[PDB]
Amino acid sequence: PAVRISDGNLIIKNRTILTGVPDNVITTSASEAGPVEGVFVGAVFNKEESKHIVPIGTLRNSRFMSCFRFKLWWMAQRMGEMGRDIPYETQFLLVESNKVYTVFLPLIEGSFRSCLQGNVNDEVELCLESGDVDTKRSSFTHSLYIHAGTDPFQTITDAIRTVKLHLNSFRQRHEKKLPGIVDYFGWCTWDAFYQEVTQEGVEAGLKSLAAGGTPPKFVIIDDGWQSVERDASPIFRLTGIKENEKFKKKDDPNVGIKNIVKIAKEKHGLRYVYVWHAITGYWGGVRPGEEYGSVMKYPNMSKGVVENDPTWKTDVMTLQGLGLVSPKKVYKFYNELHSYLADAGVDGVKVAVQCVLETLGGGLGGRVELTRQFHQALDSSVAKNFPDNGCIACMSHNTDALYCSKQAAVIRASDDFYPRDPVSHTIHIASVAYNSVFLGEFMQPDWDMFHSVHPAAEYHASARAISGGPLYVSDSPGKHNFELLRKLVLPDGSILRARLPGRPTRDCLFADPARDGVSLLKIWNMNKYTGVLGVYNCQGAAWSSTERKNIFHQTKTDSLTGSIRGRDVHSISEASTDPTTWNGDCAVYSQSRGELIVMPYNVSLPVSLKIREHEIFTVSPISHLVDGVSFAPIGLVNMYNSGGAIEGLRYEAEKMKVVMEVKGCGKFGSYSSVKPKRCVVESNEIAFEYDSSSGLVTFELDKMPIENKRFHLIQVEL
Ligand SMILES: OC[C@H]1O[C@H](OC[C@@H]2O[C@H](O[C@]3(CO)O[C@H](CO)[C@H](O)[C@@H]3O)[C@H](O)[C@@H](O)[C@@H]2O)[C@@H](O)[C@H](O)[C@@H]1O
Repeated sequence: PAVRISDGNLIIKNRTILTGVPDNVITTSASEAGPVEGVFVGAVFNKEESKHIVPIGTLRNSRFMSCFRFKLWWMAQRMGEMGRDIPYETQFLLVESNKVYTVFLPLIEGSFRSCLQGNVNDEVELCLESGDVDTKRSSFTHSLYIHAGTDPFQTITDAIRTVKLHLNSFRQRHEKKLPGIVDYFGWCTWDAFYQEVTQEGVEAGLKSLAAGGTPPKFVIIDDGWQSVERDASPIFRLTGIKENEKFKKKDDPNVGIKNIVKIAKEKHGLRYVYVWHAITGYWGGVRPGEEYGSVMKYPNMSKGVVENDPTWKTDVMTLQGLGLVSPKKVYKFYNELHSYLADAGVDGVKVAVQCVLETLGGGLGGRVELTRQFHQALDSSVAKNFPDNGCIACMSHNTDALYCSKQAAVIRASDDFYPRDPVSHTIHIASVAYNSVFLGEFMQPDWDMFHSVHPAAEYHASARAISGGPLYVSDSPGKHNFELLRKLVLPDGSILRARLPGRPTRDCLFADPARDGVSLLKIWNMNKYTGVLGVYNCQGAAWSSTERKNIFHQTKTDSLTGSIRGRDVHSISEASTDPTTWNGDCAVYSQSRGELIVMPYNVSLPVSLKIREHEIFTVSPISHLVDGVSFAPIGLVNMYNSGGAIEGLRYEAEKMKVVMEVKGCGKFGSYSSVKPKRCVVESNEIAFEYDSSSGLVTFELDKMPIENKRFHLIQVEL
């Protein structure tokens, strides 16, 4: 077929990937769909137990990259050559045999959830768990899926499709409705006030940002608005669905969060208002009580999580427990909550603490069946009450939840932005890129909030710009960098969102740019008519396998050199108006240096960077109109994702004309191999500059497109 087991070996296009597959491991190419290009894998065991480890075979001398849970809530990256290097809790694994790429998807099957892990003998072990000592099983047929192909990202997509067609319990990213917040700049209260947020806090924040010319059009009222109590650092539990004191106008206390929602929308011009809540109500769940059938439960410890995060064994939540709402009443709980919120004008929720459900499998059906039931009810309640699909999933990097991700369309792709922890910044940019390789198959990644005023602001902000996801800050009011923010946000609060999850280049997939001391991390994305490439140095910090937390670690040179090729933007062909006849030549524009460079296909351009430095490049395919006349739009050169502005593009070779639809305002740049005769913006000739040495054509779009008539129409005549 292409992937087979014969002898005791796993073979993929005649390369031996695994040796010593034990005889009880069985393959099958049947879903109901039904023949299938890769292979499903499970095993038969002697006894009917609620857990199994089972070697799959022995990995040696094949580069792999993995996404593995280093906390319960979150994944990050790990590269190796050998089985022993594969961490506990590995949820996805990609393997390069050297040309050919292979993906391993441990899956949910019935009431069980797989992940991978390695042992010291270099075996890849599958780990099946029901997370409920009463749900037990002896055989498994479809608990890992393996599939190969020649394009690493296409390989991943095809494999997720195939898993989707087996399970029918989720939708791929591209098939879900994104909520409208992804198109606008936002503000999150969380880093501004933490749990001490108030409604006066909210207003001040929306005011200062609008003052500086970059207005948020959404806001996330983060953890802090809910009514909660300790029992009587002890844990808080939800006492009501309605807002605490800080969100009732100080005058008519019967008016609640409706007040701040109105202030934000009518007074400060926001389109969307989102609020935070745990999947379980609050951190300690809901106060035990017959209303929602709430009952104290204690997180069960699974071996792999505890192995990577030892501190989870003594977390507030583990030791003090949570009031878990009953599955029978969980819809009721979310509907009552969300109906209150929505009928107050709230458009969406940011749903945190999602992974706990896996630990509360209790006597309730297990990790998979309880995660399902809660997610089914959350969705129903979201589709009823926030029907722009206003769900942001946070702290949910388990396959329990990803494989029943049917509706929700936006996922935080890492652990939090930490303004005060200097260790975190490089790790953030790496965890976000690597997890988006796999998380972006399901939901649109969210690179999380950041500070415009921070030593690492431009580092974080460039990443946000090229992430594909919502762009927001969590600034405290008045502490803003609007020179910075205008590179991301147009006068009306819109952004230049790229189309895909921001991901590492083919080049970077198997080299760990946090740990190897040698490579720069290159992130790629696409717009309609350009690509875009971020280059970062994210070296010298990472999750330690020994210390089991984020540490700094030693780094040899200060400055690393890599290189950039147009083809590093993996899908750059899609931006060409004529892919059949395109030679591969790209206009590359260094957004930070201000320089335009023509890059023939093949040709490299070196890039040097110290730790925490970055460079963003817009990559536009060059169109050859006639011999000597070549063109490629850049977009808005003083914005990070400059190419996000070009909504339309057409070449008229017969008349020597480029016609463009450009959104936004500010300086517009293009590469032209000859000086233009004219540039025209809405039927009016305009002033432009040309640098004959580089090709750079430049003029000013002075104002936002007028109307109600969304784009500037620009003709360039050559
Ligand atoms: O609480 C609001 C915040 O929750 C989401 O997750 C934060 C999570 O909490 C843990 O971080 C710490 C540990 O003490 O708890 C608070 C956050 O409540 C601190 O900021 C600490 O860093 C945990 O270690 C984290 O891994 C976890 O992400 C977060 O996604 C949202 O930002 C939300 O505002």
